[PDB]
Amino acid sequence: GRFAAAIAK
Amino acid sequence: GSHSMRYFHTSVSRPGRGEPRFITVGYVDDTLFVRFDSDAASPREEPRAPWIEQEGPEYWDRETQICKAKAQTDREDLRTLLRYYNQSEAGSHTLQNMYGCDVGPDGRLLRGYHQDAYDGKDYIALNEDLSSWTAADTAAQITQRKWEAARVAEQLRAYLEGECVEWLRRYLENGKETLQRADPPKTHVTHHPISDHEATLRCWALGFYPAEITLTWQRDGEDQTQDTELVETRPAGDRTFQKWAAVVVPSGEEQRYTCHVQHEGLPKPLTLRWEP
Amino acid sequence: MIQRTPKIQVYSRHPAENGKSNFLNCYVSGFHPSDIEVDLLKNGERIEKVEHSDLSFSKDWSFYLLYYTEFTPTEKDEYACRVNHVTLSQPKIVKWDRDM
Repeated sequence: GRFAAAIAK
Repeated sequence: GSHSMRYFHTSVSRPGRGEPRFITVGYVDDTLFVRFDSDAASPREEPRAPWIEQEGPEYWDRETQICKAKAQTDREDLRTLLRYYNQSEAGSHTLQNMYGCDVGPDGRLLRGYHQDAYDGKDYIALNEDLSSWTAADTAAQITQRKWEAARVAEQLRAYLEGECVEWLRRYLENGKETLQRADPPKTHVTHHPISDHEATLRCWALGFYPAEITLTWQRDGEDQTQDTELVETRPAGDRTFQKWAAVVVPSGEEQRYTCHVQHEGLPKPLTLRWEP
Repeated sequence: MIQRTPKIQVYSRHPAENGKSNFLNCYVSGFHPSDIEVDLLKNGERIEKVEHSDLSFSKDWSFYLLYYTEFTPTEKDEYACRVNHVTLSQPKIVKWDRDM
């Protein structure tokens, strides 16, 4: 199962 | 034995040819189990191993949502990096990301990962402490500042030490038939004449899993690293891997040479010689 | 931009045995950028409907792919893999040798 938090560069 | 779960992601821009293509795959050790491709007919995360098919519809819906969000994030980040690096909008660029966890036979966390590359060069990486960052340059430092401000590492550490390890444990059990089986290499040595003066002795290892393996030649019991041709480990297409190592030996000196093979499927390291 | 040329291996899934069905593979690795063109050839001509794996990469960020097609090796038929890449001034052709 994947990491779900979106983190913008 | 020890195990790992890893997710891989690649976005590639293509100016003038629509939006960036996004592809991501998930692995347990060397076994591929899920994939998602934005150019596919109806993009959805798809199963690629028998043991993951039992997951229910909510699993596939949620995974798919995540994948789609990563594609969009990459598209925005690709624009951002064009600014950070003072680059034109005419070229193709690449963003890559890998994250995952490694566990020991007992199932506890040994090491976690999360790192990014821009155009094939290191960009930014979470350190082994899972709390601090290594930035490769002043551009990546701008991302670092934003990530330190948003407590991103805290978020990753939680995931890596919790969910990542628990999913790995679950998958190992559901796929125990294959994921917990090591296939030893089938080995033998071939002799190929080069001239009346020399021939190549090639030591083969076939049908093994997982991929990790050590193959070496010795002459009179001395390692021949410098004079050995060693090809990259390669996939056979049926889950297993292949590899060979070769040395050039003078006519009649074949018996001075011995091939050594180490693999997790072998209780004892192997020693082989050419048999006329 | 910094670029890396692909390594190329052409080989069979099982030991070659004349008249027996098998799988011909072309593994390309260690390359960047990821765009690349691969063909498998039978007697100089392109085999249709070849399949390929999903794009993925190594610890050093370099890309790798597997192209493959079912085949029945004989004594006379010559097989090969043909590769083009931004780093190659022209297509590189590697012949299948059942001893490698």
